Amino acid sequence: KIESEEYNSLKSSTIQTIGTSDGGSGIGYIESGDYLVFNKINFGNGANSFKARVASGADTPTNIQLRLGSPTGTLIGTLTVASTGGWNNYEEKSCSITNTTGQHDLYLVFSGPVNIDYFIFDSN
Ligand SMILES: O[C@@H]1[C@@H](O)[C@H](O[C@@H]2CO[C@@H](O[C@@H]3CO[C@@H](O[C@@H]4CO[C@@H](O[C@@H]5CO[C@@H](O)[C@H](O)[C@H]5O)[C@H](O)[C@H]4O)[C@H](O)[C@H]3O)[C@H](O)[C@H]2O)OC[C@H]1O
Ligand SMILES: [Ca+2]
Repeated sequence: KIESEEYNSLKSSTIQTIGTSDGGSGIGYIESGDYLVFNKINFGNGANSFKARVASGADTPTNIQLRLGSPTGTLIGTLTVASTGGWNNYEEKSCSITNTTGQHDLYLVFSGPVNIDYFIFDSN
C-alpha cells in the first residue's frame, strides 16, 4: 500500500493534496500529462494486481498508466476510472498488471482528472 499524498516527486502545475470526508488525504486537481513518482518501490514477492481508492466527477474516463523507471518506461498496466458519482465519492477500482518483482521507481501517469487516496499492489 502507497498513499498518493506521500509521493517523492511529481510533474504538475495544478496537483493539490486534498482531504476526504472520512478524515483521510489524497491527491486532486490532476490534469492530463501529470504524473506522481514513488521511488524504490519493492514489489517484493510478486504483483499482478493494482487497486486504487479513487473518486471522479469527470464526464470522460481518466487512464492511470503504471510505468516503471521513467514516465515513458515499461507500461505494466492501466487503470481506467470513469465517474464514481462525484469528486468525494470514493470507490476501490482494480486492474491486472504484468507480473512485477524487484525494485523500481513507479510513475503514475494521468490522462485527465481523478481524485486518488491510496493504491495497493497484490497477487491474485
Ligand atoms: O476537507 C475535504 C476537502 O479537501 C474536499 O475537497 C474536495 C477536494 O477535491 C475536489 O475535487 C476537485 C474538483 O475539481 C476538479 O476539477 C475539474 C476536473 O474536471 C474538469 O473537466 C474535465 C475536462 O476534461 C474533460 O475531458 C473531463 O471529462 C472533464 O471532467 C473540470 O473543468 C475541473 O473543474 C478536480 O480535478 C478535483 O480534484 C472536490 O471538489 C472538493 O470538494 O472535500 C471533502 C472535505 O472533507
Ligand atoms: Ca491517502
